[PDB]
Amino acid sequence: RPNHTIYINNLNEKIKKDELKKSLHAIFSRFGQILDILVSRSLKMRGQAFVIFKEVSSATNALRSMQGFPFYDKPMRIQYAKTDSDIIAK
RNA sequence: GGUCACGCACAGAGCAAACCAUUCGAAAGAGUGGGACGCAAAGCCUCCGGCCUAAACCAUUGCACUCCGGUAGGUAGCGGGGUUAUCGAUGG
Ligand SMILES: Nc1nc2c(ncn2[C@@H]2O[C@@H]3COP(=O)(O)O[C@H]4[C@@H](O)[C@H](n5cnc6c(=O)[nH]c(N)nc65)O[C@@H]4COP(=O)(O)O[C@H]3[C@H]2O)c(=O)[nH]1
Ligand SMILES: [Mg+2]
Ligand SMILES: [Mg+2]
Repeated sequence: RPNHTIYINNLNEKIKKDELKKSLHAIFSRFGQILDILVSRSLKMRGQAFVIFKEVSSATNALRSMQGFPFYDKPMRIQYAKTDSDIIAK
C-alpha cells in the first residue's frame, strides 16, 4: 500500500491556495525533500492536498507520525495515494 | 435624400490600452487626473457562451496531475446578440 505521495484531507478550505502550499512545505520538509505539493480549492479537490516526495521512505516516515494533527483549527488526515503523480508514473 | 449593408478613402471630429498618481474594493476590478497601445461604434446593455475573482452566505469530506459547485461581483478593449450613431471613394 505505500506510495511516494500522501493524501491529506479535512483541512480548512478558508486557507488560500498559495498560502496552504507554503504552509505544508516547511512542516513536511521535516521528513524529506518535497518534489511538488499540488493543491487547489476546486469543488472536488478542496480541503485536501497531495505531497509528492523524492523518497518513498521519507513519505512513509511522514505518514506514521502526524495522523489527527491539529493544523489551522482542523485535524489532519494522512494516507498514501493509490496512483502516483504523472511526474513519477513513468 | 432616407432605409439597410459595405469600409480601398477624403474631411472633420471621439474615445483611450500599458504605465503612473489618487480614491472605492478582500480581490478581480472600477472611478478620476495624467498618458496613447490601439479602436468604424474601443457608444451604451450581462440576455447566450467564455475567461478573471473568491470576503461573506449556503454547498461539499472530496484521489487529483484537461479543467470544472452555488451565489456574487467583474470583463462591452473575449466573442455572440439587442440598441443608438458619424463620414460617404462619379462610393454597393
Ligand atoms: N467617418 C468614418 N470613416 C470611416 C468609417 N469606416 C471607415 N472609415 C474610413 O476608412 C478608414 C478605415 O477604417 P478602419 O479599417 O475600421 O480603421 C480605422 C478605425 O478602426 C479606427 N478609428 C478611427 N476613428 C474611429 C472612430 O471614430 N471610432 C472607432 N470605433 N474607430 C475609429 O482607426 C482606423 C484609422 O482611422 P481613420 O482616419 O478613421 O481611417 C478610416 C476612415 O478614414 C466610418 O464608420 N466613419
Ligand atoms: Mg482622422
Ligand atoms: Mg457594466
